[PDB]
Amino acid sequence: HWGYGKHNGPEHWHKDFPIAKGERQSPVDIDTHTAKYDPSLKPLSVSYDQATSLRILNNGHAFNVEFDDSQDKAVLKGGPLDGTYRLIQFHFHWGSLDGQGSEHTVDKKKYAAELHLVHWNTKYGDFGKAVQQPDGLAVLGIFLKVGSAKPGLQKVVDVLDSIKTKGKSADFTNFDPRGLLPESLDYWTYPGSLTTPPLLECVTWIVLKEPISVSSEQVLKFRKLNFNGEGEPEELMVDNWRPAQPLKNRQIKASF
Ligand SMILES: NS(=O)(=O)c1cc2c(s1)S(=O)(=O)N(Cc1cccs1)C[C@@H]2O
Ligand SMILES: [Hg+2]
Ligand SMILES: [Zn+2]
Repeated sequence: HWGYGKHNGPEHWHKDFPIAKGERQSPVDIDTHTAKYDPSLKPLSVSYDQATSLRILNNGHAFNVEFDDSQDKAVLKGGPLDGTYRLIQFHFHWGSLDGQGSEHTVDKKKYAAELHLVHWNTKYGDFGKAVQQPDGLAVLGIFLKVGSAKPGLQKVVDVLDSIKTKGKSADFTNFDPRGLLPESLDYWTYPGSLTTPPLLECVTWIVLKEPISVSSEQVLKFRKLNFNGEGEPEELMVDNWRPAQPLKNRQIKASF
């Protein structure tokens, strides 16, 4: 079924998920000159102090770190949002080379990877109900550039070896997501969708201005993952990103 290869890649998704051609699809190019500064946007409130991570899983398209979302432990509020959004998982999209891998681009600049911390609106009771709503999810996206190593990232990198293939998971408790944030919380925001099937248009996207840098040996580890399951032919998990979709009459507001 879907994936990122020539035969089942982004350009084929519309056949099974017609919403791929919809009106608020993601990712988009952020054009910094056309984004409107909106001084009514409140500051973001990232409360990741009580975060409880549980495990890391290679799901065949990325690896996800799942968090216990049964109580308001790690939440996002403020910014463009109304209400409390709970952290449920985070994952990355990366490239086969350092010049590609982000999903969102800024003035057409692609970064080496992009981190998505996925939150759902607690108003709706569970994640499944939240993906039925136009303001059901908020994903915080952070660009990664290659430079110095990110200390907070290394714990994830050291575990990727035990989850090499599709369907492996490993326990991964006590990871603190705060070590993945940039210094500044300045952002662009716009209404959008999930960037992988089922491509539902449930998401308020918050994309931070400031990228974090990771080393080349750290992103190199990402690239060793496999799309396939154990015993299947090896396909390296690289380039698991969707190209920018048309903005078609949405405006990207900026908090700065
Ligand atoms: N790339 S991205 O940030 O826009 C996201 C992709 C996926 C996300 S967020 S999800 O965890 O919410 N989930 C979506 C759903 C699961 C069940 C019903 S819909 C898995 C998706 O692959
Ligand atoms: Hg929706
Ligand atoms: Zn994503």
